[PDB]
Amino acid sequence: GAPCQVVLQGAELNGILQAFAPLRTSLLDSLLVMGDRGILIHNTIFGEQVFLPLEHSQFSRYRWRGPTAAFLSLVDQKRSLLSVFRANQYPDLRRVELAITGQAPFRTLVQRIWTTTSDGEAVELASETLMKRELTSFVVLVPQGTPDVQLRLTRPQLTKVLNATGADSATPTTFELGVNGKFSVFTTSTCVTFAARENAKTVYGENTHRTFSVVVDDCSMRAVLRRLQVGGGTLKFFLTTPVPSLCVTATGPNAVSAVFLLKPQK
Amino acid sequence: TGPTQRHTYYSECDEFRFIAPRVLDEDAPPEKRAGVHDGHLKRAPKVYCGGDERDVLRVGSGGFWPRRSRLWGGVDHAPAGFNPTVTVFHVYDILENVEHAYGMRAAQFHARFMDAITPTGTVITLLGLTPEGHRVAVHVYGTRQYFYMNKEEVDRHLQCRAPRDLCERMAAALRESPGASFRGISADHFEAEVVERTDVYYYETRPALFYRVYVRSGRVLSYLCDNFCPAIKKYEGGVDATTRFILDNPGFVTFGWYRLKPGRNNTLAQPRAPMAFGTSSDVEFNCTADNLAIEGGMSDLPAYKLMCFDIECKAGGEDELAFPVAGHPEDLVIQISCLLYDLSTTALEHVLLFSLGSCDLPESHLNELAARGLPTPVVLEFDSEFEMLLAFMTLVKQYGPEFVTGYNIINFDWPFLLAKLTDIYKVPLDGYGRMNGRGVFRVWDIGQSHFQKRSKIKVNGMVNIDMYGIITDKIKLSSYKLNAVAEAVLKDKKKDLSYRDIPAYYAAGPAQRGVIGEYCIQDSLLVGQLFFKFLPHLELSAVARLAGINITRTIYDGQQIRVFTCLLRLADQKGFILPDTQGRFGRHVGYQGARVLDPTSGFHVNPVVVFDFASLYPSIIQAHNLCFSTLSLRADAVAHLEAGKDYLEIEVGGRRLFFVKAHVRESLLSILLRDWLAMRKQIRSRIPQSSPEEAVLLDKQQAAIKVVCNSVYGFTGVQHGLLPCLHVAATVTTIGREMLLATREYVHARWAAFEQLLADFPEAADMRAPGPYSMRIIYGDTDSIFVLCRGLTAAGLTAVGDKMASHISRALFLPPIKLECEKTFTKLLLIAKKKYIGVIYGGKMLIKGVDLVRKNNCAFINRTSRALVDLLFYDDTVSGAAAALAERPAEEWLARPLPEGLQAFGAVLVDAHRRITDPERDIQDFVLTAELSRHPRAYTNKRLAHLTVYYKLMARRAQVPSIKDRIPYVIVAQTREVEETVARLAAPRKLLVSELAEDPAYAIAHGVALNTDYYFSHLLGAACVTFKALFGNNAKITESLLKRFIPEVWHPPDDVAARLRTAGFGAVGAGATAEETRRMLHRAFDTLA
DNA sequence: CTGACCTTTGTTCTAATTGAGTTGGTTGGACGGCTGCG
DNA sequence: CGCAGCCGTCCAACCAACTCAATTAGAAC
Ligand SMILES: Nc1ncnc2c1ncn2[C@H]1C[C@H](O)[C@@H](COP(=O)(O)OP(=O)(O)OP(=O)(O)O)O1
Ligand SMILES: [Mg+2]
Ligand SMILES: [Mg+2]
Repeated sequence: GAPCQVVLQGAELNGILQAFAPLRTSLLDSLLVMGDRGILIHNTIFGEQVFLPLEHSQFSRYRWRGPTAAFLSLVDQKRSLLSVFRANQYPDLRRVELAITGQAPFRTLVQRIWTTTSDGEAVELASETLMKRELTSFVVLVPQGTPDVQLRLTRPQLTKVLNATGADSATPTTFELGVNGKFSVFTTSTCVTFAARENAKTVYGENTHRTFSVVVDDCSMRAVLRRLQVGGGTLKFFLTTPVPSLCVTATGPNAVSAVFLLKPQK
Repeated sequence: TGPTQRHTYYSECDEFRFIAPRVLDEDAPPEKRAGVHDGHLKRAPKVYCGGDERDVLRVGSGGFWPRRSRLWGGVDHAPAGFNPTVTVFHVYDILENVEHAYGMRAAQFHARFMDAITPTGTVITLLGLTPEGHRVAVHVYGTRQYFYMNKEEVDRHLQCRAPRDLCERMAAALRESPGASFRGISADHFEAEVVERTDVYYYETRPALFYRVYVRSGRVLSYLCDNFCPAIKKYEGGVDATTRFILDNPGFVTFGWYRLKPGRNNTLAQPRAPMAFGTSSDVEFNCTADNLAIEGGMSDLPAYKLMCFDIECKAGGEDELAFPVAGHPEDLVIQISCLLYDLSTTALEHVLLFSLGSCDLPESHLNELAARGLPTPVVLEFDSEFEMLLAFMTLVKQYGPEFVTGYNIINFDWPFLLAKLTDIYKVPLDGYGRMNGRGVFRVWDIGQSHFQKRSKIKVNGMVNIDMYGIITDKIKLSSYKLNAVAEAVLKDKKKDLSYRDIPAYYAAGPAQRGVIGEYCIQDSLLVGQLFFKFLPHLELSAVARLAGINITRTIYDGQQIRVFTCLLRLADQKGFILPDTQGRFGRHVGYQGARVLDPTSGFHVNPVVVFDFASLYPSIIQAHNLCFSTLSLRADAVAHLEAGKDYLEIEVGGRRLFFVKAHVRESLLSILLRDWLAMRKQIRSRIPQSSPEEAVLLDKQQAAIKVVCNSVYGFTGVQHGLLPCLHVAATVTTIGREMLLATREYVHARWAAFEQLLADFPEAADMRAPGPYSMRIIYGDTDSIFVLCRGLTAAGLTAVGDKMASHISRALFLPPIKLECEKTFTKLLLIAKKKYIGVIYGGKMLIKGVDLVRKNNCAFINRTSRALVDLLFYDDTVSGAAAALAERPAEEWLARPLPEGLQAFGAVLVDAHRRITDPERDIQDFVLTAELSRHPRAYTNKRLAHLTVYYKLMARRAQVPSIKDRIPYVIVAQTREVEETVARLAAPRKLLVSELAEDPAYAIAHGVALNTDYYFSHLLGAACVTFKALFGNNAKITESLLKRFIPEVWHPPDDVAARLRTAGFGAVGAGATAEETRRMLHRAFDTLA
């Protein structure tokens, strides 16, 4: 019974919620994808890609079987299975469970929810039981490979780098890491700088050896990074591809990540 | 000298407007082939036929079409010594005209007739045929119209002192009219007598003295009613002279067999001399009503002739492919088909094709016609439009068809013809009916008028029956194009020719003009088959006889006039007169109607018995003696009668009303109903001996007579009608409401336990099914209740139901009220008020109210919905699973998989979602329709799909729909060209449904794509509203559960992929092997985290 | 001794569509308070 | 001890969803 089971007992639940609390009804509408390795949540925000990898490590019991499965988070296109992890959607939550059943396409997922009610006991939040069917086919496009460079922006200097970005669509913006490791992010109007090393000027870094400068045409970057309450985060760069990209992930053991397409401006 | 009155039709013509296509000049230059000639030409109009040539207006030996005409111009063409004896004749039509003695000096009329029209009088002309096939007109002298006014009132107001004074004061009023159109009117043009009568309106109304005033002209009567002494109430001033003739001579009829007889002092009918004939007839007679009697024995029709005709038109302007408009000189009638039938025999006798330009019918068409034993077509060839149209009208006059039919001839064919004949050529139409001049020949469109139910045609002696009218009343279809009707009713596919195709066929030469000819002939042959299936003239003449009105009014002039004329017959012979009270003329209802019980929605798998009252509202009028004449609004009126024994007292709309019982005074409405109820019985009496096709025809005739009986109730309910009485109407509905509730309470008291039922019906014992016994009303509308009979078997409930109905009826109500047991369901889906689907104990499926049987919806969604219904009702696995859903509250199914037996139900929806996307989709399956209910300007909400399509058609100069036509449309996908178009014409906007509507022909021609999202959401919509009843009537839950059947799919957009592929290989799921899938997910997590 | 034209059975009901108004929720910006650093 | 910056809280704005009303088609009776 239930060939696939995934469980979040209280010991592990807070491991998810600590990553999910910064999310404020921002990720509620998302695709799920499942295999042996855990859950991947995915959504587009203001026209740019966001991902949350929830590794099977973060779970108290886990089993996967057969091919990967994918599900949209909404039910009735109104309620959502991700709701459990939002703020105090429910005041208490002793555990939550995903179970997947059936075969090939047309597998059936149920999400089951239990709450402490004092009295030394927990009971089903039965009316809130969610039932969703695997989508028959999907394409999802997901990132790969080792990043070229990483910078570890703590919350204050993340905020400064973020505030220095432009707006609308006309205005330019560029990320830089030049020789001596200045991390001199700038626009034609505004400029900042941070001392990359492989006092409060410094950004701790990896693979900073490689030096570059690159513009971004993407609007709303900061809007996305606020919707997500980004409590600081590492920036890691992908530069070997014919179109480069910058991935921003929150600082922590598990994190939401957002991937921004850079210009192929060499 | 010539005839006593001038003939106004053309018998000679030396000069005319010549208009014809230049492409008929076969040896003209290519540059000269376009457009039309238009100029005057001085020669006699000609016709060509088979190498021979004749003048159109000549009568003699070698004619090209048949003739039933005696006179032509002033010449007589009967053989010498022609003089048939007339005894019996059949009348099909009646005319009213005014004759003046001075205009008739030279006609050798006997003195008795001259006295009746001195100085002027109305003459009533019976039109008909002898059993030897001679056309006859009998002119009846001596009928006068009249009205009444209260004597005391008239005396007070005018200070009159003798009847002669009132005649002098009326003559004064006429003389002093503005326009002075009554010169010469004198007191002797009027006669006034004092009589005793009673106003028909309430029981306590006393008889009084009235002047009855005879008038020699209806034009005079009209003026007096409108304008003379407006403070004084007038009675029966709206009754025409025909009605006076029919009602004052008991037994006389507007359709049927008469004979001539000696009259009051042994007077005899006088034969007219041919130069004194008023009409196109073989023989004419002058007589008075004393010289006529009805012939009871004779019932068969004589050898009347029916013409079935169709026209074809060619636009001639710069856009060859615009629809033709009759007011444009260059948009011409090019062909007319004309088929002549003997109505006594059903046989087709002639097939005539009129053709502008030469026309050679294809040999295949001729061989086909010969194989069916039909007459060989005669093709008549003309050089110009005028010559062809004159010829067609000449045929209509010289052959004189008593009946004329066609398909959509009232909206298109006759209007197009008459426009050309009136506006382009200046031909007077008043001589082209039966009369030789001064007769009616008109069409009335609906137009801007708020009132008119329909368009109408009147041609003075000619019964027009448009089969488009007939068919729309008898078969329910989304389209009424003739090919769709032919498929549905006659069961054969005609090929069809579009107006876009005709201009290219026409220009190609004689053979292709022959192809057009074949299409016209085939069309006319189909219309003939439809005519002789439905036989409308027999149904219409039966009603005409009973109502006392002529057959043309029976076709066109509504229900109220039928009821009014019947009431007038009875009123007169009881001493009542009917007030006119109609000197003038809100949007809401006048009174409370029927009670509909709140349905116990659900799927019911126990037997359900339906009880319904036979002829409810008529039976209430009869049972409780309801009438104008039996009503009182005062208690002092009934003070001398005994309560309950002599009168009903009833509260109706917050007033205490009283209706006297039949032993105190019979209801005129009660008596009126007897004939119509009898007529309906006589039809239904014939159903069980009739064939499977006859039975369907008889059922529709039956239902039309029911409409007349119910319109007697309706008549009383018409604010601003001919004789309103909202007290009577509201009483009927009140009593109906009481009876419905009484019937429910009876059933719930009498048979609560099986013991009680077995005590009333000992046969019940064999009928007991295993569970608990219950009998409970789960629904009912107006005059029927639905009793759920769990614990009893369907097999016996039919028999037991008849006995229950009898019992209830005899317990509760007064005859003629009869509750009947109509049918038993074995399964029933009560969806909502007026919406349910069920299976009758035989196996037959019945469907009421749901979109599956409404004409608006497309064939794709209908066929799919029918498939879902068939699974619920006839698949045991599905029916069982559907019955299981009721064991849980509806919302519990949101959190649980459904009973497994609903597999096939879900499979039908997934197939529909597949098929709807296929490129080989037939657009015709996606056509929606709505009626244009009114003139497009009269709509308040203007954002409607059918109105969108209406204006598009108008701007593209396509055929514009008529009012009351159904308009087909499809919903197109919003490609950006749509946003551009609609924004441009009006002034991320998601367009409304009404802005995506489009003509199906345009959408085909321009390869426009259908809106798959609209159609599939509308399909789920239909399913949802029909199956909410299986889930507690909750539409939101039903919608959600139905969506769980559908295959969901998700992808990134195309350009989004075109970017992302550059960096980040999305092999997740489809697009890679399961191995590559797990590989890429591993590849991704470990770098994204 | 001469002209004409308006018409015409009832009420009850569901559902789709369109348009307007209301309600709720979430996010973003500004201002104040508290803590840390000079 | 004073000033400046950062964080938290409250209020307003903006956008979407739902509700209600009126019109219309079209049926059932
Ligand atoms: N077209 C209508 N116009 C006016 N009233 C109508 C019409 N149809 C039905 N009604 C009213 C009056 C009817 O007496 C009543 C019940 O109708 P219904 O049962 O359909 O027919 P009926 O009882 O008059 O004849 P029968 O039951 O034999 O068919 O509803
Ligand atoms: Mg036609
Ligand atoms: Mg009935």
